[PDB]
Amino acid sequence: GGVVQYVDASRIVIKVNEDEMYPGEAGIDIYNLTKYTRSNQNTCINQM
Amino acid sequence: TEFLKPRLVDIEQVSSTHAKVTLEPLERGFGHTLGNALRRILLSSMPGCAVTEVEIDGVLHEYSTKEGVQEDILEILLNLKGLAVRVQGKDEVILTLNKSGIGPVTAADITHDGDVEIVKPQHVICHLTDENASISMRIKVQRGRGYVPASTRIHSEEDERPIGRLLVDACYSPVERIAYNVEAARVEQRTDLDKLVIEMETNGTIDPEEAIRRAATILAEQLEAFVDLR
Repeated sequence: GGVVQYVDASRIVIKVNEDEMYPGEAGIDIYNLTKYTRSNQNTCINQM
Repeated sequence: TEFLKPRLVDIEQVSSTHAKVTLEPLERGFGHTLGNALRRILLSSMPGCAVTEVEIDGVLHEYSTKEGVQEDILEILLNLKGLAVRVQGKDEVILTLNKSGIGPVTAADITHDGDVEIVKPQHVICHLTDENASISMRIKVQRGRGYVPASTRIHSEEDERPIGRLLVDACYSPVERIAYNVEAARVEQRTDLDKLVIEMETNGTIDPEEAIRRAATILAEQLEAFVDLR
């Protein structure tokens, strides 16, 4: 859990709450989204 | 002979996109005929303006993203496809847009033009989510009628296009819904008359009276061939 610090069409950064952090980490989670990738059936895979 | 010809009487204006018109003098049976003909013509052949081309700085194709923009290029093009623009005096104009900072990018941010009016300034185009984010677009608006897919405009071409010019499907018609009703008239001399009420739903950019008169002109121009000797 936390608060959305940065949001983009291909990237999301979450600022983790201090109650869920570890003692020696910056406490940020980065999610990179797959955009317009080929599937096994030659279809489109896209995350928004 | 005893044919009481119709005349435009009243034009209520419910909203910016909703209006009603009335034609009071009608003989028995003419109301439905004219209503159906006018509905078909209004739904089929009205002219309008639509976006046909978009160019964005640092974008090569529609299957891509832009840093600091929450929407994909495809979603931005779809949003631009629903932009209502009224153009007077010319059949082709190029608009420009520039914006910076964090916030939505609405139709009000388009650079002002002398002979171009934006009917709905609150139409959201895209959102910016970074303080250093910026966007710049060159939007081309044309005039036409019907529905012209871009995959058909690519066929009708003899000169190549540079990389970065994004084509958009054009929906020229400004009319969505048409509904008509026939009700009895209030002429005391003849209690066998009826009036035709036509309800229109548009996106602006068109005047109801002008649309009705254009439909009538098209119908008469079509009937000119039947009227003649052959």
